[PDB]
Amino acid sequence: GLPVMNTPGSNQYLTADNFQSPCALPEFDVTPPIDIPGEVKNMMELAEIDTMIPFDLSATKKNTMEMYRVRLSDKPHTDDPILCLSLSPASDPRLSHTMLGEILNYYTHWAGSLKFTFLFCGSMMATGKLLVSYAPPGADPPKKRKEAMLGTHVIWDIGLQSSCTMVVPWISNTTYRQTIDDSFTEGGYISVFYQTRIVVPLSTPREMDILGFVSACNDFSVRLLRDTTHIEQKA
Amino acid sequence: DVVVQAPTQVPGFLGDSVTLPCYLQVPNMEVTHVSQLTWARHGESGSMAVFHQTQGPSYSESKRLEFVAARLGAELRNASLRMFGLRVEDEGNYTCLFVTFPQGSRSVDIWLRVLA
Amino acid sequence: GAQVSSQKVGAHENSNRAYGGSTINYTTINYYRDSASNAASKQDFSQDPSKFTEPIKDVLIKTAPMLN
Amino acid sequence: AATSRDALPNTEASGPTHSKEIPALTAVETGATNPLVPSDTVQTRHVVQHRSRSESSIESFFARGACVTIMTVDNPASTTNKDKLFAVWKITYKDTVQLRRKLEFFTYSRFDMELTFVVTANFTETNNGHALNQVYQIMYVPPGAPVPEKWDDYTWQTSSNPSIFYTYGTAPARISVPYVGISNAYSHFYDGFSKVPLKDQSAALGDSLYGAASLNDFGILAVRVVNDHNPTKVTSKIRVYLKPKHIRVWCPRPPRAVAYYGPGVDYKDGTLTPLSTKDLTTY
Amino acid sequence: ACGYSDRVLQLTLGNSTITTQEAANSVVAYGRWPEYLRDSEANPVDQPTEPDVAACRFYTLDTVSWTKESRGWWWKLPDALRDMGLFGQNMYYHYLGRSGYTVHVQCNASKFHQGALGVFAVPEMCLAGDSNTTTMHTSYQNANPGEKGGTFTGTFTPDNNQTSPARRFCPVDYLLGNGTLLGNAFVFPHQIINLRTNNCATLVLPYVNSLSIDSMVKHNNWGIAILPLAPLNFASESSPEIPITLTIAPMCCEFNGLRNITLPRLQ
Amino acid sequence: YPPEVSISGYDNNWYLGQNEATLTCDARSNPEPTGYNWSTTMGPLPPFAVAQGAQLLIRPVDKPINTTLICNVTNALGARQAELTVQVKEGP
Amino acid sequence: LAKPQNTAEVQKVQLTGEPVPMARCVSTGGRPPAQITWHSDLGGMPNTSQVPGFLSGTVTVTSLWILVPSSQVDGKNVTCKVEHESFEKPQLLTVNLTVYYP
Ligand SMILES: *[C@@H]1O[C@H](CO[C@@H]2O[C@@H](C)[C@@H](O)[C@@H](O)[C@@H]2O)[C@@H](O[C@@H]2O[C@H](CO)[C@@H](O[C@@H]3O[C@H](CO)[C@@H](O)[C@H](O[C@H]4O[C@H](CO)[C@@H](O)[C@H](O)[C@@H]4O)[C@@H]3O)[C@H](O)[C@H]2NC(C)=O)[C@H](O)[C@H]1NC(C)=O
Ligand SMILES: *[C@@H]1O[C@H](CO[C@@H]2O[C@@H](C)[C@@H](O)[C@@H](O)[C@@H]2O)[C@@H](O[C@@H]2O[C@H](CO)[C@@H](O[C@@H]3O[C@H](CO)[C@@H](O)[C@H](O)[C@@H]3O)[C@H](O)[C@H]2NC(C)=O)[C@H](O)[C@H]1NC(C)=O
Ligand SMILES: *[C@@H]1O[C@H](CO)[C@@H](O[C@@H]2O[C@H](CO)[C@@H](O[C@@H]3O[C@H](CO)[C@@H](O)[C@H](O)[C@@H]3O)[C@H](O)[C@H]2NC(C)=O)[C@H](O)[C@H]1NC(C)=O
Ligand SMILES: *[C@@H]1O[C@H](CO)[C@@H](O[C@@H]2O[C@H](CO)[C@@H](O[C@@H]3O[C@H](CO)[C@@H](O)[C@H](O)[C@@H]3O)[C@H](O)[C@H]2NC(C)=O)[C@H](O)[C@H]1NC(C)=O
Ligand SMILES: *[C@@H]1O[C@H](CO)[C@@H](O[C@@H]2O[C@H](CO)[C@@H](O)[C@H](O)[C@H]2NC(C)=O)[C@H](O)[C@H]1NC(C)=O
Ligand SMILES: *[C@@H]1O[C@H](CO)[C@@H](O[C@@H]2O[C@H](CO)[C@@H](O)[C@H](O)[C@H]2NC(C)=O)[C@H](O)[C@H]1NC(C)=O
Ligand SMILES: CCCCCCCCCCCCCCCC(=O)O
Ligand SMILES: *[C@@H]1O[C@H](CO)[C@@H](O)[C@H](O)[C@H]1NC(C)=O
Repeated sequence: GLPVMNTPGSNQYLTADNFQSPCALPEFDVTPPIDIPGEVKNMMELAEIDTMIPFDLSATKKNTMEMYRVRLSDKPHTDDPILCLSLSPASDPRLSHTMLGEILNYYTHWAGSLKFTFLFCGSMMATGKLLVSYAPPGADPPKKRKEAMLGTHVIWDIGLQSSCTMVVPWISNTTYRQTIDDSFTEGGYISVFYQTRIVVPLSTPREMDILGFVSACNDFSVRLLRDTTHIEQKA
Repeated sequence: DVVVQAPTQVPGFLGDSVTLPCYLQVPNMEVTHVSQLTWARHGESGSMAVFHQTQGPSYSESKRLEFVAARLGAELRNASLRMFGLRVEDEGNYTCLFVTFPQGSRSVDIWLRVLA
Repeated sequence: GAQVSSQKVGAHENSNRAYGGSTINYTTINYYRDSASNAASKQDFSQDPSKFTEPIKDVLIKTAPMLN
Repeated sequence: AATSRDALPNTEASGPTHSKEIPALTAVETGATNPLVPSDTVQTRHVVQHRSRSESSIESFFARGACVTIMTVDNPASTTNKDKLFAVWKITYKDTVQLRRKLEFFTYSRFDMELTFVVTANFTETNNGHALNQVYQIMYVPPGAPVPEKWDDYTWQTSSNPSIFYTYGTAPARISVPYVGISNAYSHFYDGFSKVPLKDQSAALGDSLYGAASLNDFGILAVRVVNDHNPTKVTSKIRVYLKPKHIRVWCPRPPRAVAYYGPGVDYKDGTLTPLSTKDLTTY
Repeated sequence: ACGYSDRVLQLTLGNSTITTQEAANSVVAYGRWPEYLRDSEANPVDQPTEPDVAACRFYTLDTVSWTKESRGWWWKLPDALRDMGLFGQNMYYHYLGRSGYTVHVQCNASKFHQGALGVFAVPEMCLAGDSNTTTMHTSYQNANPGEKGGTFTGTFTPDNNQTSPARRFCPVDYLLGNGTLLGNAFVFPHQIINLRTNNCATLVLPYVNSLSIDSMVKHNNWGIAILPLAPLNFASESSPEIPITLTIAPMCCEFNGLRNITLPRLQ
Repeated sequence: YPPEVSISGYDNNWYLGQNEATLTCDARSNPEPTGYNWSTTMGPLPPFAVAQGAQLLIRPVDKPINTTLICNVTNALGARQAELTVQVKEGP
Repeated sequence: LAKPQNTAEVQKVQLTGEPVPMARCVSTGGRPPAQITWHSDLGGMPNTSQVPGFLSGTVTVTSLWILVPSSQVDGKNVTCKVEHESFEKPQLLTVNLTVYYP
């Protein structure tokens, strides 16, 4: 026979291998495909779809429809935050269960730009300007508009175009970040502030909600496939 | 064997603060390297407080939780965690795990009974 | 009946008379009649996400008002 | 012609702007996501992009064997009151949760299936007696074929069912199967019933389970230790690993967010709180 | 120039027309307009019935009412249209059928009202049952409400009557009635009716299935789920109400396997 | 509560020419009683029985008498009373 | 859990024919709710009830001790026992019954 010599790896079984193997149903008459609408070619296509962020995970709002609603009101201008979130898309509790977060929990590494879009759901008569901010890491996390305003930000004017997008540009020391909370690959801080204040006329609701969405940009990628901690089977 | 050491129940005072004790017994016969330690609420899609050998601490809301003993650089044994301002919604079963090597990860459950 | 294809080289060894540079190819020969027996080629295509990101009947021009 | 391993688009340099072009403003009511890149809202430098999405192609996301079941069998003494245990498993990816959750990012799929079998054995009675190397028969019994009732009845003749005879201690067994669905794609979700209840018929006669159909009845695997009874009992386990290869998928879905509860989408009380507490203005 | 606008649309199918002056563009699910079954994908060989304008026209279902306590509503297709004119008759006279749809959800209010409805079209919208002792037990009758649809709830309530089980769905709102988080439902084709912005949602749905054609009476291809992402509010009233109306037109529907009419057990 | 009244001090063997025996009008009320009043079933107290506040002093008797005695106790809430027939004979 | 603290007063009673509340006990701000029992030489009929407390998850229990009032119980002792898993020991509160009568 041809002289051969077995190497390490022989007879394993590496679950990530990619070998041929004999067919248990030879000459099976396979049913052909039809053109089903909605084919996906790359999990990152799903990551580019906006999904809604559970921003308010307070003890009474978490795991209810209220977790998605960020409440605003027509109160006088303050420089204090409406919301504060860490740019850890697979591990901050507000981002990790969004479609982007749940796909990132099947990978070890992520890279690229992200975007947050906010939808104003008050009445048509309500107006206002808000400031949406991204502060890359390494300094005191912004708790006042004065600091948030020094980082990347969009000042949103509420009006007929109902929604506003802030892009979180890929700004990172490493070429990929970890999909766990990790200081070395930390991503920084997302926050929203009142720029002027919400104003309403009389006979109008003085409190209302905004909804936020996150999605990946076209430069976004992930790697090193891994199991997720988001499902388990006990016994 | 390396075994985690924690009370089965902890009271627990409304509007006060408590320390949840969680400690790693490690028979001086055998060696282990404990990388980090994680407190989690019961089934919260992930952690509430986590300390790391080198990277240090990290909290869900930083203003309300504090690792009592765990100290940066030192060999991690004492996961004891103090949380402030207990309210009713703070009652529950909390897991505390250590991430050792080469044993793996050992964890225990603490009932945090909050009472007034 | 060999299929020869090119590799996308990531880390390149210090070599351009054998490795790193002069396009490194690899070879595949299928051993079975059933195509289900084949390995995956991984030579896959991408597409525009528009059927999910912009499923609106009238074309979106981003510099313009979405509502007009 | 764009392949999964191609480099993503370069960042182009862009400067200051003052105009009626308004990329940042949009309206999500339309159902569209705003296609922005950083040069639409900040100044950018030129960057030659080398990263690619090669590892998140559908094929690569699924290119792994996942455990879908553990089958138990044994080979006891002939003097036992208890019957020799052979195993019967209805083929499915829903007895475990990890592969199931990944496939359920999609509504429909097509793939060839690679099955790999890891077999382990042990003694159970604190005895010193021994056993000789075991051979296992893994028989695929497709719907309609006679399921074995005894470890040694006639069905194990396998004249037509495919069987694998695996020898203990050798490389894990492995076979491939084509896309065998009776539809043009496997349905991960079927919003319907297998029976229409008719007015003119009893309710019992028209009843069926919600979400169930033979779309997914693939038959069973039947496994036995071929060796005759031995005086020292040995118990064995066959772990089955499924890798979907040559895969296409359609219609993306939000992933499972609360614990699985049976083979349908049902959920159980006490498991409905996936999110943890975090204050709105806390980083 | 002429004043054409995203917000102002007219839809005409068969003898029916819809107008809207506060639209937010419209969605074509997965970018695929409805179509008749191509010969290269065909499967039953009998000449199909294609009712065209007799069935491909706007049908309006019974109106529902949105209040501060509403948790959400759901309907299934073709089920919600089973009793609608010649579409319903063609569906029940044939073993097989396929159809796409234009779904138009209507809900107007005022510049002083607020609130936002997520309108989602879900392929194979399997819903969770009410039982913790049996799975996949919702009955055909309870799974198929017809045009009245069903509702979501904020609380899972297990049926404990094992003598005579209710056998119905118990669809929890933040779990999209199916065990997945509602915040991610936006990966399905959708629009949002946010009252300050728009008063309607329009979704054009292709026929979607793992087969070219199937039993409409056994199987719903699409679910429509409407949930309040932001609750209804108005001036400072404690109990505001505004109606929500659904109007749906089948598109490119075709049918095979003609016989006597199906007479289903629906109660 | 209104006064609960009884009269102690009497052992049936009172005789002619004995020494001054004195009965108490025990009453327990809340609040403490404000007024004590001594009278007989016949109207006015017999000469031999001189009232002393909450007590009745029973002098020596020359000739045998019967009177049933009434202690009318007034407290802040109402006024109640108790009865007692008392006999004085010769015997030994 | 949250450590409640507690009160008892006596409700002064006339001589009604009816069984009325003669003493009240109240453990405000309990988590879990406190257990209120009564002990005394003249046992009656305790009616217990509870409103939500202050901090979420707390409960304030208000038990009252109902009896058909009668002269001979005035000035007698009734003890409320508030038991809770946070106390050093079941905490005992004692009231001095009061009945007005002729
Ligand atoms: C903290 O953790 C404790 C520890 O037990 C364990 O963790 C729990 C979170 C839960 O996962 C347990 O299953 C696990 O073992 C929790 O306290 C336990 O809670 C369970 C379930 O709620 C209780 O079960 C009950 O046990 C009673 C006797 O001990 C029994 O009388 C009860 O029977 C009644 O209810 C059952 C359904 O549960 C029903 O079938 C019967 O017909 C009857 O109505 C019931 O079985 C245990 O008492 C608790 N275990 C211990 C060791 O104390 C605790 O809930 C959690 N902390 C908080 C704040 O929730
Ligand atoms: C003090 O009073 C007694 C009598 O005391 C008695 O009880 C009172 C509450 C009144 O109801 C009195 O009427 C009652 O008698 C005087 O002595 C009593 O006198 C009567 C006759 O007037 C006696 O009647 C008798 O009755 C008995 C049966 O009970 C017959 O056997 C007799 O034949 C005779 O009819 C009565 O017995 C007698 N009491 C005694 C204890 O002997 C008494 O006179 C008066 N004090 C004085 C001295 O004036
Ligand atoms: C793990 O570390 C924790 C935190 O350091 C230890 O808990 C607390 O440690 C302090 C100081 O040693 C103990 O207190 C000391 O005791 C008195 C009262 O007994 C106290 O008033 C002073 O603070 C004094 O210094 C305290 O008892 C202890 N708390 C608890 C709940 O145990 C803990 O002891 C360590 N655990 C192990 C297993 O080593
Ligand atoms: C319940 O409480 C009441 C008071 O509100 C108690 O009543 C008091 O009872 C005592 C004797 O038990 C009385 O004291 C005595 O007072 C006299 C003076 O009048 C004094 O000389 C004695 O040395 C003795 O102290 C007291 O007057 C009375 N209080 C009032 C205001 O009338 C009652 O005892 C208590 N009962 C129980 C069962 O605890
Ligand atoms: C305990 O006492 C409460 C309060 O007095 C009682 O609640 C009353 O219930 C009756 C009969 O059902 C009703 O007619 C009254 O309207 C209630 N009164 C009040 C003030 O709410 C209750 O009956 C008692 N409970 C038990 C178990 O005996
Ligand atoms: C009636 O209750 C009172 C309290 O209201 C009891 O008084 C306590 O008595 C003990 C000695 O017996 C003292 O050590 C305490 O200081 C007393 N408490 C107060 C507030 O003064 C009394 O013992 C009880 N008596 C009866 C008969 O039940
Ligand atoms: C001797 C080994 C024979 C192995 C036989 C394999 C039989 C076909 C199994 C089909 C697996 C289907 C996976 C997708 C199921 C679904 O539709 O939900
Ligand atoms: C008792 O004394 C009071 C006080 O003077 C008086 O008014 C009342 O009528 C008396 N009652 C009787 C029955 O003697």
